Amino acid sequence: GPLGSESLMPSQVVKGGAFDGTMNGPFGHGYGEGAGEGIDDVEWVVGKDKPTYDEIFYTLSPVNGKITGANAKKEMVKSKLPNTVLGKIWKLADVDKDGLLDDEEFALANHLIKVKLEGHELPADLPPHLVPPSKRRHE
Ligand SMILES: [Ca+2]
Repeated sequence: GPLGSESLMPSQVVKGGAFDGTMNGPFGHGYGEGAGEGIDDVEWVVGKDKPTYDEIFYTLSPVNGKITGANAKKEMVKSKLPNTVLGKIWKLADVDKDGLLDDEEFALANHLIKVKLEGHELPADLPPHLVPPSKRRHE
């Protein structure tokens, strides 16, 4: 034991003038966690970058308020991808899978394009905080 040999504590701490009487046996720990409930805040990150995708939208020349998927495919093709990433970008951006993309569907299309550009591919998941207004629905 501690007689005939000095029993040193694993961490040698010096409590100068502090006679410590830690009552052992109770165990617990809880900090003030910031609880975020469903406050009425519905704003997908595209509402603030749509102007970019929408300007390119009219820049590629849309028809009847949406781009023919042809030009949308051009856009995501020049985004420098194989048909693998490209195909799943299309099917992850176009919720209806029309063969076209409206101003918001380009918004998503190009948004996921810059998401893959972040250095990570798309996970084939479509979150309710990234679904264009027309498709605000979890089914
Ligand atoms: Ca669509």
